[PDB]
Amino acid sequence: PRKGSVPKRDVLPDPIHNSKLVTKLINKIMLDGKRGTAQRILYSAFDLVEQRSGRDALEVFEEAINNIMPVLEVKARRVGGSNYQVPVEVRPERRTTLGLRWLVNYARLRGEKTMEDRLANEILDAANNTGGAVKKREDTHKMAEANKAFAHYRW
Amino acid sequence: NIENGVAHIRSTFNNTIVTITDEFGNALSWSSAGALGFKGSKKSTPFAAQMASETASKSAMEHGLKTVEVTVKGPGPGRESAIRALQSAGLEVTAIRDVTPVPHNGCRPPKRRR
RNA sequence: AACUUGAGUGCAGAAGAGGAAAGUGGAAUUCCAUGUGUAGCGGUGAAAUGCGCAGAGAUAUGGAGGAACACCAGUGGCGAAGGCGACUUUCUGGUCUGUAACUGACGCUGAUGUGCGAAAGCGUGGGGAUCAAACAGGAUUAGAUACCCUGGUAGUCCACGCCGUAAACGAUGAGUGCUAAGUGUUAGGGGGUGCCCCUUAGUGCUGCAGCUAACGCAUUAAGCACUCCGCCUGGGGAGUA
RNA sequence: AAUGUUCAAA
RNA sequence: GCCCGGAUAGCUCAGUCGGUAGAGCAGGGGAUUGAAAAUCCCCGUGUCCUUGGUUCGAUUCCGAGUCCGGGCACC
RNA sequence: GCCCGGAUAGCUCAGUCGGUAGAGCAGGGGAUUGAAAAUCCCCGUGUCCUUGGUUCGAUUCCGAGUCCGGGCACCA
Ligand SMILES: [Mg+2]
Ligand SMILES: [Mg+2]
Ligand SMILES: [Mg+2]
Ligand SMILES: [Mg+2]
Ligand SMILES: [Mg+2]
Ligand SMILES: [Mg+2]
Repeated sequence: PRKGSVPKRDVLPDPIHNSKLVTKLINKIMLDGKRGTAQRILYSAFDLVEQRSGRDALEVFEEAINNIMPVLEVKARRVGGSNYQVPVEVRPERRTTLGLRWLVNYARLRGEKTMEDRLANEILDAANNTGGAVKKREDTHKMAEANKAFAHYRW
Repeated sequence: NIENGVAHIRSTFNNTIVTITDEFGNALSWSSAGALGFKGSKKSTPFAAQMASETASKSAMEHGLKTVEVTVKGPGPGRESAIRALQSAGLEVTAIRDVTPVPHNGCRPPKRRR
């Protein structure tokens, strides 16, 4: 949109967990319009955290997003008559929305033969490090943080 | 080796050189972008200057002098980020000099690029 | 026969990178000498060929050698044109202003000849620092004999002697008179109060009248008149036999 | 500061 | 009349020292994109020159053999 | 017939003085961008030549061993 700033206006309340930031990852596991099979699986994948981890999934959950939380972006920009990359630090509204995809994309990759148990091994083993998806955020975390380049670029 | 130094830097478009010495010209520890692994035209960034003045300046280890008194050879893109970042090793810059060799129409230059 | 306005000679002053011949100096590039030092410099879109521990590039001093003279410098000046720009001396041409003392038309243009004539090229010499055809090596593309990079011979430099061409271009021959005005600038000369207006000579812009196919030229004419010489007559074939 | 060729017949 | 080199995808070369066949140019079919050329995939058939013998087995070692390149060439 | 050097990611080298394995070229997957080449991330398997012994422990010290590079080579 060359015209500026389409409004956001999205709402996300929740029944029991009392968190806006938990009804987001119900809105990404839900494929094919079936909200009627999401929280039946999601809340049966959080009540099995305390039977697998040491604690309730609430105080593990902000840690689980906190360690997976991506820092730096590399949005390529052909500067001034050249062509190579530039590091951009993400504005804080965008970064959780970039962040939550790595739970679900690797939820469909861990061959535990039960999706409400295969997916929940990345909230366990996410507050604790070296999980499944932390490898990508450390792979791209050093993408241009160590590879610092022309950092006076606009976009 | 005792507490003195004049700073000789140059910065062409390739491999901005920093070399700090005493009142004579004796070579404490030279430093470049080339000792660091910058080859693909990151030989000259201000970030290449950011690890230029550091690794020569901090590599004193015999003098650690009182001032630096920079002499700026090489008109190029790595000038002032090698003199601000020279202070980051704690050496108290207090007077700068700019010496680039200006001819008086001596020898005819090489031809124009295309 | 005479006269003086055309052109000359005298007098005062005024400028100027006009030329030719010696001499002096500074910045810079490169290559030798030695200090300190060690892992790369240099290179492009990106990279390599090339140089490097046997001691590089960056830097300190010193030496040698050649080329050109940053700042002033500017629609600035000078020459017929090409062109000429560090500084001093020796020789020497040309033009401008004012002045009226002479000479009394001595002038204009030029067919053939006679001379000057950038840059490359050639002959016999010297000189060789940077550049730099041919060529050599590395990338680029399908191939690249090219544009890019690292080197490098002629040449580029001076004296003597040829060659005699160019977009040698305001693409506008030379000379002399005449027709609105503004506006900068350079070298003078008079008038009035570091300042204000009179004219001469060049040199930039904007502009009526007029010509012009139109763009535009317009007191430095492509306007209005005269005098003499050079040249064209559709394009290719061809500035060739 | 690019690496990019061509378009059968009026 | 004499000694060697060998006939190795349709083109050019490779190992081819008896169990042990490779590349690149070409061809075809997709993709590209206004249309060709480039450019990128995916493919195949080789011939191991005629023929016999030492042959567990010869593209491979002998020679009954065709063709051509290297020296022959003498008083 | 004799003395040494050793077989160290698929390629090349490094320490490898008994507790103590590294680089770069290659490969794969992302990004780039009309498409390749560049270019930038993120990765892995090494082999410490066959084998025994001094072995708390040998890539590491001996030698039963294969291969190749440096000298052998004398007046048979
Ligand atoms: Mg708008
Ligand atoms: Mg000559
Ligand atoms: Mg060249
Ligand atoms: Mg001219
Ligand atoms: Mg004119
Ligand atoms: Mg004709």
